[PDB]
Amino acid sequence: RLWTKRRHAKQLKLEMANQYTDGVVIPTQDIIKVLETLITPGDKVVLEGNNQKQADFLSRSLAQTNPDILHDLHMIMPSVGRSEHLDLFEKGIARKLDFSFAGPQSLRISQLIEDGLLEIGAIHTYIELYSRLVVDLIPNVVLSAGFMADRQGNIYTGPSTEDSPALIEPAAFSDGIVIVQVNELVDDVSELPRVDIPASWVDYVVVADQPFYIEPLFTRDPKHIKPVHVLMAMMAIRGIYEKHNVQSLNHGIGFNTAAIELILPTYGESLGLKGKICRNWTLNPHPTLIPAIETGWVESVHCFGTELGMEKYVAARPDVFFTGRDGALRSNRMMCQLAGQYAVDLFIGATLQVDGMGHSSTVTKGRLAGFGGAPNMGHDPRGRRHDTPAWLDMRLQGANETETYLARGKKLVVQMVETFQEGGKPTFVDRLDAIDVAKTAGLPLAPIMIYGDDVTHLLTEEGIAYLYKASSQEERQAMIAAVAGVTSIGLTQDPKTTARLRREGLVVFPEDLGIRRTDATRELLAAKNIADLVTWSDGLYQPPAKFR
Amino acid sequence: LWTKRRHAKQLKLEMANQYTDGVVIPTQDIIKVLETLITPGDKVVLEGNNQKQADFLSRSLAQTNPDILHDLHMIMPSVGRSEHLDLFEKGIARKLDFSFAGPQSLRISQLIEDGLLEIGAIHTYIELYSRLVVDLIPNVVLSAGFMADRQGNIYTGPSTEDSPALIEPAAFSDGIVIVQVNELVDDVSELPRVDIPASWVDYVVVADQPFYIEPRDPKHIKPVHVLMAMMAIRGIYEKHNVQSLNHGIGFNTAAIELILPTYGESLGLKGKICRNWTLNPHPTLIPAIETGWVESVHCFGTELGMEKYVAARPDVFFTGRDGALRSNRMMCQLAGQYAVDLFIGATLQVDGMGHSSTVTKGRLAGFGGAPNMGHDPRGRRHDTPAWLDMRLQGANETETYLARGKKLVVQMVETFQEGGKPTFVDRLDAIDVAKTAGLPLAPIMIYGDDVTHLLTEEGIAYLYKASSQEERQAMIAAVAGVTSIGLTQDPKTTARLRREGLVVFPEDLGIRRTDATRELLAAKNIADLVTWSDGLYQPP
Repeated sequence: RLWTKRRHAKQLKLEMANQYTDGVVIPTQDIIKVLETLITPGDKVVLEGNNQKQADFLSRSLAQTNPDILHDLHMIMPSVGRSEHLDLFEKGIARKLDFSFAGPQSLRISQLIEDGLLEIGAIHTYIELYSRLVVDLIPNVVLSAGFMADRQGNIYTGPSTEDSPALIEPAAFSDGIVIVQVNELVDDVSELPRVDIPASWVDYVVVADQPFYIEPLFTRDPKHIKPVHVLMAMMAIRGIYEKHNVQSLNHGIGFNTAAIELILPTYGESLGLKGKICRNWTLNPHPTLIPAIETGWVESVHCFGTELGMEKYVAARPDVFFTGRDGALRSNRMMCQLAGQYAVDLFIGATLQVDGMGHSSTVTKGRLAGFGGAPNMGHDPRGRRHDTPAWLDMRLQGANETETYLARGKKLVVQMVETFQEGGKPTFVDRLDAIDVAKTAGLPLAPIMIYGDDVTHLLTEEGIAYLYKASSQEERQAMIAAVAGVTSIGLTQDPKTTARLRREGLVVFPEDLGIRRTDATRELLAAKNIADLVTWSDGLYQPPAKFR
Repeated sequence: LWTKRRHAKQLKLEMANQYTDGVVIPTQDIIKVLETLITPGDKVVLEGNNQKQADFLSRSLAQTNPDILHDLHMIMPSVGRSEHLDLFEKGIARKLDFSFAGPQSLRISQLIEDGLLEIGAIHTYIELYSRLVVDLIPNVVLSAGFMADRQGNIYTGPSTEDSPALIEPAAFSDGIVIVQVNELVDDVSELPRVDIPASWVDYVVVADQPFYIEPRDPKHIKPVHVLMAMMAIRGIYEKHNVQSLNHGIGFNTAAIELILPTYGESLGLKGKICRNWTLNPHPTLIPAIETGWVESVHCFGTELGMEKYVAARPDVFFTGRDGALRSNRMMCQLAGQYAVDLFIGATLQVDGMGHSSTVTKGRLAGFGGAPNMGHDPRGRRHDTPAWLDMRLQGANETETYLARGKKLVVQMVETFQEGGKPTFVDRLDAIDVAKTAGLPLAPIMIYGDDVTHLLTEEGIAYLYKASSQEERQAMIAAVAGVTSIGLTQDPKTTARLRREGLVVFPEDLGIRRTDATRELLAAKNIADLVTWSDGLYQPP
């Protein structure tokens, strides 16, 4: 009894809850009473809360429990998006929050902090948060979702496996309590397409009142891609991917990177680059990647999650994707994020604000955004030792042989951003909003998505600053200024300095890459709209209601 | 035209099935089955874990016909067994990507020189696992477990280690997964638990003998280890309020573990430092667990003789509902990078900039976990007190908010090795080894810019506070003894660094070298560890 306290405490709760269940199976109607039996005040409760898949029956039910029974819950959530997630704090059920992602436009978290109802632990990147689950955030309860369970608690999670294995294992092996909502219940393990979570990791399953919630978050409609996106995509391909021989990469989702994916088979083909760049991906199944897959550019994709409407296409492309012997995608957000850090040449994405040092954040005044995967994808991995050509291309040059052998490569981290945001606010600012948000919210650090010293390339509609080559912080600032347009930073640019930086190859304008702005048009896109993606997929892609 | 992998695999399963009972390969026919499932040029993952070896599969693979199996590309976390390198000598394998080398390091270099082994790269463990879904997608995985049922469900138990991270990439890309098991049972209910589900596994085989594992006797801890351990606890753990950590294995860190309950207790620090660990179940941690210092341990693997003690301490360790430890090397290394305050370890050589390696001339040693453990993780954003304590105050409030914390990375090394060779050198052996083996970088375990603390028997250099690269070098020289690096120190500079608190000798911390003896250890030998463990630890 000196060393079995966790085991004994869990056994008493299971014993009390079992009077309401049929073995592992909680009757759907009895979920609230069972939550009030299995959860204890002060518990660390992981709630999915995945970036895409939401255990929304469990989260809606948790928000209906009695706060005189369940209070001071410490929520651990990779992604905070559902309204009932924040209702937990308003209602006095939850008090503490550790998370990774939240929407950039919402004022709700900031307002709950100001009202004293929400206490932030810290904002994390995804796999950083998973890692704390075996150290100092060991979870007492995990609330997760899957497609199907048998009556032993074996779970099929399929294309939407996502975070679930990384969240469940820490609890399953520390006498935490694991509850999985499923869309369907079957009797025997042989009916499941496969077992993604073994029965011995699961304490209870419950059939959800309706299938688990999930939005199409990794689809960009080609019809909204503009010439400026195409121009920036051309410069990315010619001035970064080709220049450094990028074989493997992740794209942060947006119209800027969708244009890249959609002009590989046209502009990339015109440069003779098929099979020479962009072969291996860590990426969700972007519908905008379909033409690049169909024309043979894309050799492999490992996925953080699914994308709605892409499941049958993915199942019909098993040479490219990771699929089970049952046929369906197996995403794995922990494994994919790990590869995104250690195994790929390049990350490219966007941000809302960038200061004169290159520090980048999407937090703005009153809106405590979360990081998601961006910090893990957008840094130089200093534990990395294996060489690839792009990573070596970042290493110190001009040194003697000895010092060159002691220098190391760097991962490419590209900030690809227009000089002004949607709404007319400047991207480039003298001072990040994040600093004052840190003061207002009581955080010790400004919430920074990507630190300036981790950026190797700054790409705007004006050109590319090759920041990895800046010789001083003063030079770095002049190269940012050269591609910052008519923002406050851009208006400071010295024409003689900009000419010098272009002559030395530290800044490239479109003309320096052989690109005429009039060639950057929507006619370059392999697909102009969603219907075009369906055609490209041979009818396999089935657009969800958002894009129908 | 999009099912090529699926079709290729199916044809091989059909031929191999002529020799199997469903999933179960007969033990005597393993070689014929390997020659059927594996094809020349295949990328073959072979365990090969830091501890657990699928040595029946590796011995059998080394006995296959090189006219059938040649040009294999071996992907191996650890190259530990002699028959691993026999693969290259016999012309079965040609390319190698690996992380840890150990005693085969001398033979690795010899086979490179002979033209029989082509090195891809040396990796840290989780870096190698990450490539399995990008550019080293495996065609075959050869793994080991304790038990399988006749469906191919696997129990890996305390020795789970790398296996889930190795198997999943093949299981979901029409690779072929073969698992040797110590025992075969009929039904899944006869497994303690399922660690690897049957749909990830193509074949199992009962090994001819249990899978191979290899085993720090406290009797070999010296007074100088106790001295450095006292300085680590007083001058680093207490100073920075270290709550969570990893110890690189050695007598140096074993001394730390064993004087926490004595010296650390004398400092009043129980419960204030070293609560949460990413660590194997070191026998030398038993006293710190029994006396209440250790609140949690997550493990890369197990340790021999420690299974019954771990199962008897489920409040501390991660154990299944069946009762047994679940190690997870990928998960533990990830927490080692992102979730703990501190890493502390050693290397064989350190240069004047703090660059550190264990590669020496003619011995291509591996990295194992040390690069992943021994760097500042620049994707990390969450604060803890020790991580914040590394942040350099800015010129004002704004610049401090833009500054970031750092993970503590301690090099804990004696200035000379046993036998007389210096630890600190003007030039790492690793540079010429890179030239000899054809590597583009000197294989460096820990780069000097990642080091926050250099701890020697001469004291501690607080390198995280260094104002410049020149000051960093003077701080390294101050604690490098009479090595070539130490002889460069300017006495007026060393005196200033000590007065400013940037360098601390034992006297500056109030530690007398004559108090640093084996008498401070909580256990002096193996028998004491057994007693501390209430008889649960069973040494080999």
